[PDB]
Amino acid sequence: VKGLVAVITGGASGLGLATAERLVGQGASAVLLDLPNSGGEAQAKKLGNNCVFAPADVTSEKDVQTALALAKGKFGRVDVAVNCAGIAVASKTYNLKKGQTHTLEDFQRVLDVNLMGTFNVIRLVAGEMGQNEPDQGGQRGVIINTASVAAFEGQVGQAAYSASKGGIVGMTLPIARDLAPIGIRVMTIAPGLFGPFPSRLGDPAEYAHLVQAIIENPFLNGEVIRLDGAI
Amino acid sequence: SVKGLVAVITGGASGLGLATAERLVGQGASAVLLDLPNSGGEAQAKKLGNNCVFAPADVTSEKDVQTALALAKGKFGRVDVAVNCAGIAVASKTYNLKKGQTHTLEDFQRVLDVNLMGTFNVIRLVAGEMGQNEPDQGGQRGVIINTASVAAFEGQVGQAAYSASKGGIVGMTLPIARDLAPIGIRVMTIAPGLFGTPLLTSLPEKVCNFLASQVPFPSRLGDPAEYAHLVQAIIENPFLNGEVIRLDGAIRMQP
Amino acid sequence: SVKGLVAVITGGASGLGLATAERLVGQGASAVLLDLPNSGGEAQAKKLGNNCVFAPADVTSEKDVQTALALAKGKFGRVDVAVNCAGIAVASKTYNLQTHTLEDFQRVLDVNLMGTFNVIRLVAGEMGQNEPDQGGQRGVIINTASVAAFEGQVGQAAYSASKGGIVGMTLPIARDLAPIGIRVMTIAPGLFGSRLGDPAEYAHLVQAIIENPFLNGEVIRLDGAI
Amino acid sequence: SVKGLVAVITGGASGLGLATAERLVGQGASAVLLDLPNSGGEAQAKKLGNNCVFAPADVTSEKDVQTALALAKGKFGRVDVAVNCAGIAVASKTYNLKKGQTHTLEDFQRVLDVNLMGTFNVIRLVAGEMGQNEPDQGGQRGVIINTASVAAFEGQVGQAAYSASKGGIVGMTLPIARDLAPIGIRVMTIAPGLFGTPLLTSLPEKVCNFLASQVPFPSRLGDPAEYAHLVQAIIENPFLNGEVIRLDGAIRMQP
Amino acid sequence: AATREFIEMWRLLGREVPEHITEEELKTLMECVSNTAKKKYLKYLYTKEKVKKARQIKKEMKAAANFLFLRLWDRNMDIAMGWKGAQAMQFGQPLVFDMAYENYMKRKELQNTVSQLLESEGWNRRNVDPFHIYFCNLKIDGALHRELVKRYQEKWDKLLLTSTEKSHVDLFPKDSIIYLTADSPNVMTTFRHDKVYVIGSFVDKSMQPGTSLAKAKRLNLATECLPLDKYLQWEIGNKNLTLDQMIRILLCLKNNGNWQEALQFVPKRKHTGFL
Amino acid sequence: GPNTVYLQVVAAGSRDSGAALYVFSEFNRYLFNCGEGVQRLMQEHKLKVARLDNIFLTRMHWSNVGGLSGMILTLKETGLPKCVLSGPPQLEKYLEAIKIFSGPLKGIELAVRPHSAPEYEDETMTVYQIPIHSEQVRDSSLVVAFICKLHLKRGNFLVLKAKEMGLPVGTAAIAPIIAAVKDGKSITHEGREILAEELCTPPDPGAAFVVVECPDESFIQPICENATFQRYQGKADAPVALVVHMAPASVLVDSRYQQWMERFGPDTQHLVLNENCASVHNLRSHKIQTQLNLIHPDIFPLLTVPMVQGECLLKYQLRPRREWQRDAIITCNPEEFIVEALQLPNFQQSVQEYRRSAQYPEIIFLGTGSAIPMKIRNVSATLVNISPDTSLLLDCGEGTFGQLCRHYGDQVDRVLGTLAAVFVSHLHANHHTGLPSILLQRERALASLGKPLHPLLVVAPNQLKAWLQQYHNQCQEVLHHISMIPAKCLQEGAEISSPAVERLISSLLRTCDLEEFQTCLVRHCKHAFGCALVHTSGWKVVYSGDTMPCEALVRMGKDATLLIHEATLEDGLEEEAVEKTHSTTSQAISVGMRMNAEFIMLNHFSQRYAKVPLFSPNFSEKVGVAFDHMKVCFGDFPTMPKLIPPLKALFAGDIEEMEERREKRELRQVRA
RNA sequence: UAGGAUGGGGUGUGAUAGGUGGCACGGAGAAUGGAUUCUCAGGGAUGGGUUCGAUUCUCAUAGUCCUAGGCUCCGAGCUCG
Ligand SMILES: Nc1ncnc2c1ncn2[C@@H]1O[C@H](CSCC[C@H](N)C(=O)O)[C@@H](O)[C@H]1O
Ligand SMILES: [Zn+2]
Ligand SMILES: [Zn+2]
Repeated sequence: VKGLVAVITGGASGLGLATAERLVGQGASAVLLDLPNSGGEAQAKKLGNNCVFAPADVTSEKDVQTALALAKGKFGRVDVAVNCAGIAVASKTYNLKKGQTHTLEDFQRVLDVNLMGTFNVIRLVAGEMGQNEPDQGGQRGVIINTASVAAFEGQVGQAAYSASKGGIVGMTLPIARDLAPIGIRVMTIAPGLFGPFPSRLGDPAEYAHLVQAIIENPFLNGEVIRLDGAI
Repeated sequence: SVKGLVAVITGGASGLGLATAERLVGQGASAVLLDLPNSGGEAQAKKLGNNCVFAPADVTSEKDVQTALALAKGKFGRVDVAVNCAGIAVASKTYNLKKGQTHTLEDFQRVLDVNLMGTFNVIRLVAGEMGQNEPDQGGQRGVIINTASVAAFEGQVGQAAYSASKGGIVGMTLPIARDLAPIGIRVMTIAPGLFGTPLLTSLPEKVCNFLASQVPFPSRLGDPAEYAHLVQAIIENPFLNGEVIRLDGAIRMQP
Repeated sequence: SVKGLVAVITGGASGLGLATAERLVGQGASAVLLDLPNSGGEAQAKKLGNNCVFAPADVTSEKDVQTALALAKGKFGRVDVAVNCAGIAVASKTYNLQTHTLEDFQRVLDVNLMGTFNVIRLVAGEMGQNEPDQGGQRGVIINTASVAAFEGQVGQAAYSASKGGIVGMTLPIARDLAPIGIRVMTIAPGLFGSRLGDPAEYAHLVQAIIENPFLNGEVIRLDGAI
Repeated sequence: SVKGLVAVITGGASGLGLATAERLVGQGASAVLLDLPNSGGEAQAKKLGNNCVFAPADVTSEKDVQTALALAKGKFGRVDVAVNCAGIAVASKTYNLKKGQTHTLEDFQRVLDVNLMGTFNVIRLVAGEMGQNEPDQGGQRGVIINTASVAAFEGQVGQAAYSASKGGIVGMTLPIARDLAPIGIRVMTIAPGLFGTPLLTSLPEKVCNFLASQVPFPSRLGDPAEYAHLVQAIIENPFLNGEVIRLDGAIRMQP
Repeated sequence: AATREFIEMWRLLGREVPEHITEEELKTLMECVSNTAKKKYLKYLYTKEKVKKARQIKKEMKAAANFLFLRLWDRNMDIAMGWKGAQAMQFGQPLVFDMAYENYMKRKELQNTVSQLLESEGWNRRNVDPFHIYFCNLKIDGALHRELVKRYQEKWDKLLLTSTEKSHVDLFPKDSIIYLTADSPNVMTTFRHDKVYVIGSFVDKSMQPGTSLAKAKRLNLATECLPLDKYLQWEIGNKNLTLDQMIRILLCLKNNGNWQEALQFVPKRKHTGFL
Repeated sequence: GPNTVYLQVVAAGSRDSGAALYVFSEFNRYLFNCGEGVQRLMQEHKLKVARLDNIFLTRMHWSNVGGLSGMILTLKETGLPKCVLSGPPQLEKYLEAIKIFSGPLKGIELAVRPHSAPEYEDETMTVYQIPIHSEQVRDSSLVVAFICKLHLKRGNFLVLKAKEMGLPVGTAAIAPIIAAVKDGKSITHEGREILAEELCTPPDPGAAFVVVECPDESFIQPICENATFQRYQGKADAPVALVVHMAPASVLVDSRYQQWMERFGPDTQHLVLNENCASVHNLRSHKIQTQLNLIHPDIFPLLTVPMVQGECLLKYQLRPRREWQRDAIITCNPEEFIVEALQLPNFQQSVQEYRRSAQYPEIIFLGTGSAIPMKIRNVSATLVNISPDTSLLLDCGEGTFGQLCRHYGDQVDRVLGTLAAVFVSHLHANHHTGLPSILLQRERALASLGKPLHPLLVVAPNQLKAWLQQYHNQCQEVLHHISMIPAKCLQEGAEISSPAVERLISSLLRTCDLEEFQTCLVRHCKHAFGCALVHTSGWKVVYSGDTMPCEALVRMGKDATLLIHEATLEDGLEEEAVEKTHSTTSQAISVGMRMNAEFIMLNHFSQRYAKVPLFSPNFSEKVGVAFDHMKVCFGDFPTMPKLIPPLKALFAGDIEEMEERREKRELRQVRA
């Protein structure tokens, strides 16, 4: 991963930040794409001159486009994109014992940040990735998405969250088929309880390790991997 | 049996919704056709007799569906079944390097709005209406049936927005079924394959024959009456809950 | 509807198989109870009247199944539906810090999985001789593969392995038999005897699967969302 | 890292088992090739050098596998990783109305015994050896990796026995993960699909070329070194457990 | 260039000859001892130019004038037929095209044979249950192999059929082989799924009869002929049917069709109707 | 006018075939000889007779008009409405004589163009008949020679230089322009006039060819003194391209004749079909005899100034490039024939097996084929060699002498000297037409051998008297060579008509050394006779002829040593045989056990039959079969049954071919 | 064995002793609201030949369909010439 340039959506914290810290340590170059008011600027200072913070609202085409133009200015190319930004909401669809209905605005906001924002990033960075000169394996880039196991078995009150992550799960295969003739691999990670066995909470570093493994391995494509310790 | 049931059918003016209404009314049920005001459902409601009523309501909007449900409760006093068949399809590649076109965002948003958000908007309000019902012998108060697609599991090229919406419906089918299970409302999902709905009959005969031949068995496009049959079977069977049934003749979609 | 159809039900002397026979015979079909000689199935066959008959056979052997299918073809001249309800289970853990015994794994595997394939391959020989109806169908084959194939519990390794194999092999067999006109379907019965599933609801679902012409190559979880 | 780990690799005389032995021995892991005496296992072990050993054993027989594990314990004193790459296939249709032929029961039972029963036999006997290790930091005691080709999900025509055995392995993957969790052994499964394994050699080379071209990306057969890379990634990563990972470049099987 | 001047002349004479000629087709032109053969070859080129230009003209004339799927182009159908072919190559019933007839065939016949093989394979791919096509006795450096690779271009390496230099007797049990020929004394009563049928890829416009029968009788293979007359009235027409008609008949019988359905692919100009 | 015209030599003048040409043209077809065996030769070499408009006969002689009856029957069967004959005016009387033993002009129309008639021209040829009278109404010193002049061919149109003056090219508007210039008319004033050679090839006046027959030295001077020949010979007007000479070699070597050909110019060719040709005419006949000889050598013996010697199938094109053409020359190679027999699936082992298993009178079967001549079997004939000095001919079909000459080669002259009598049993077009050929060749053989010229003895029905009487009176002197005995006088119940008849029949018994001669009436037609001969040695031979199983024949021929019976048809069609008055195999076979013959022989096979009849299991050790050119001795009777397997193997294909044809006829019946 | 009828090698059909016109459908390869562009196959049985130009004009070979039969010459009137 030496010399490679990555754009990491949601890189100011969580799985995105852990991926940027590990990959840059391994000698890669990372672009942190996150909201302007996030504290990711301190992180981009911490990682040194190989890292750059690009302020962008993922739901807006213009903000992401200018962030990508910043990436083109700093490094000239994009090789990896990791989608991690998101929020969660717990609320039952309907509760007869209290007469309460899930509000539509909360559902729309979760869908906005999680599912459509991910596609917006994919569709724009694929335009950026298409400018790369093919790898000796024919590869132009790698796109990695995060769709927690809630897409498969959600808990009570996660309907909107499970809907968004199931959307990303359904979206993985058609995008991989879309970008296959361009040479971009699309992969999905299904994280669980990240901060039977292992019984502790997951460590974001194991997610970063899996991201590096997916980047390195040329044959992983169009698949969802549950990294959940079998719970 | 379905004798005496009152059904609310979204997208009931055509396709699977219309075939479901035709079957249930023919079998002795009552139906409410839920579709856009400018549609052709008014003729269908006249066709089905005084057991059926047309309710002009756009499923993306709360106020339309609430007005339609108030009409339904005024006319028949109860809601026993809900069938979700409304939806739209859009095909467009995410990005095409040869010519440089990119998937426009508004087509993605309006697909999510009609398919995924419209479905949840209907489910939560209908579940609100069924929650007032006296539970049937066995604790059941009602049944809600959704319409996913095989595109929710193996999307083809250019169905990113459509597959995203149907995959969201598949993903969210289980947590809602767990939410309303204590209340006694059953939630089920049918994943039809290639069906001779107006979405597919408008295609030329050559591609129609190609799509029909792709099904292993029976090698034909699905007949909407068979979808209505499975809907009735789900209504009668007390133990189908929180499951996705592929009604596709064992077909698998080639990329 | 199912009136006039002839169904062969393995494990028909009790449980889900018997409840399926009771439903189909009540609906006017004909049923053959294929089960072990000591199961007491002859009493059940006597109860359901002259439309039903019991054929003693051990499903893990080719000869007994062949003799039973010969008896059914003599009695009714036709086979239209096959339901595989026979099976056994064990609850021994793979390793217990004791090791799982091999004989129990072989026995449950061959009774569940091997018996099912032996029945499928012979009934398809019988089913292949029917004339296709107006829809082109020659027969329907229905299998049981408990939800342990998906969320097997502790100690159900052998049982979950057998049901997972049935789930995995449902689609390739459906693809094999598709040009013959035989539909193949799978049901995944959950906790059967917020209450346990009543076998009459399984029999109802089996009837629904028989009637609906377009269900093929699919696994249906009849589990009440557990 | 895998430095210092001892791995037992079934089917290690060729294909994926040999690729895995090559990678781990190259990374400094000691390996034991467990394969039938008819194969050239001792030649590969002599080629790989002092960190490789050939153990003649038949996986369907309890005493041979027990002898092989005793040999491994005597040579290296422990087992930290186990990889199940042994397997055989048959191409025969369940029933063939045109030809009037039926799948033999001996062929199905032989394939089932080698693929499915042999895998469980190895898991259950190795676990008795792994149960003696003092736990690694973090509660892990050992790792078990299985091989269940993509036929377990979308098996092709004439692949019923093989698909049934791999479907069983897929089905029982999670139950074993629940069984061994209290003693700290992880069980994982790889779905390699079209690889450099000789199983993709009995078919005519034109079928192999078509199948390689049909992979979305990269449009080629898998390289066993990529399987070994994924095996190392699974060994290193503590949180992958009881899950099936499809390694096929996103290809989906048509009949 | 001597002959280029010669063609300019005949063109100056106003004969049916083409506007231009390429080098390789000129070197083909000198491959004809009889002046009549040169005439017929040249008229073939002239008429090719004639229709090519006429169609370009009509092409220029017409120029003056919530979907679920993107247009399902020709490639997607081709890939689906590819998957069906790849299954047929493993479990399908063998069908043999028996080469080695390259010696007996004039250039015109060899070209037409290649065209018929192309069409026959095309009809085979689209069918619901294809045969496993074998090309046996197919010389690597022979005339046919070079024409097939020319006609298919880079498709040739990707066709889902078995091409071999061996003979069919080296691949199959000799009891199960049946050489189809119209001259056979045995009449085909029913299509048998356990047998292997051999079709001679041989086009001679009915002009050297008995070649297939001679090859069959030289060996100990079984032989059969189609029951054309028994189940179909006849009139003025050869009984050796084209390769694509042969394959579409066998594909019809293979799918459990009856004779009165299979013989629909016989050209209607050859027979009045069924008995 | 036609664009191509060429000649072809059907027969090259060999003693067993005579000589004949064949003029080919696109619009008409012509022939110039109709002798014995010409019909068989033309059928063998695939020479179509469909559009044979005219037949030219160069001389009234049985060696030149021998096969005329066979052709007449063939043309009637072809469906031709009219055929025109040309030659001596006596043909009309000849045509009258033909109807006695046939029908009178049934269906088809016959016309005669004598030499005195005005010349006849066609769209392709103008024909002049030149009468020539020898030195020193029947006329025995007339020979007609033909001079055929072709039509003028318009020259080619020069298009390459036609554009120089600007004439249109590639449109129908030039069609009237080309027609005018090709007819010698100048094209009109298209800005200026263009005439004849300025755009058109000069015309070709036509190349003529002459056919000349000079049977003897007496005709040399009349040919030289003829004025009409000098009209074409001595001039430059279209010098006759080729002159075909049909004359004995002794005539050509004459100095006066030799100078006559040379005066035609240096470019003129000369074709000669004389008696010196060495070429095989019947390839299939040679093949079969060579093939069968591998089985038994004794039973199947082997057969036997610029100028251009004629050959079979030799051609000469006339309109195109005037060149000689050696492309259809017959090629005889015994090695290939024996190779084909050995490569047969079952032929080779059987003949080895046959050989490891193991004189007068001797019977030679010259002819066994029925009504019409076919490719392999000629018409009926049978030679009997009673003693080394005497022989008896049992039936004389058309071209019998040709088959006899091929079988015996140079020994033919000696055999005819031993020829004592000829037997005619029923007046069919395939049982008697070959008699006149035998008499002339017998006279020639007697002259060469120096034997005295004693008349031959012929025993035949009285109706044959009228046919020969008219032919002798009108066409050619024959009767001074024969002393004819009515067949009725040799009956069992006959009575002495005249003392003169008794002297001849008594003479026949002494000459042929027979002990007694008898005849009987079989039931085939009016005045159809059998025969029976008993020798002093004690052996008896009975000849049936065309018949059906009869009772009078059975009583007379009891305990015969050898019986020859008709076997036209098989067991399948006994009703047709009765309708056509012929016997089937089982009917003949049943007759043999009842007649209690030592051996049984069959002949008169039908035209349906190609090589062999069906060998039913009823075929015992006494019943045999006959083929052309086979030798049968009394000692070969035990051998004959052993030959059945090899003959089946050698004729595997044809017997296979006959069965398919019978099947096809049944199929058409079934599909009706 | 003979005579005729005729042969569109992807399928239906025309311009019919010579100039004119072919039309509609189908197939192979490589790329994009069911259409488009390029490319491949375009010998009206096979092989010779003629004409300024041949599908139609002629021959040879092969396939295919239909069809293939028999005595009066004159008066005595079973025999006579
Ligand atoms: N009517 C028919 N009956 C049986 N086989 C036939 C047939 N028509 C064509 N075929 C088969 O398809 C091929 C092409 S037809 C060519 C016939 C062959 N070359 C010959 O000269 O006679 C042949 O090899 C033949 O085996
Ligand atoms: Zn006669
Ligand atoms: Zn006769």
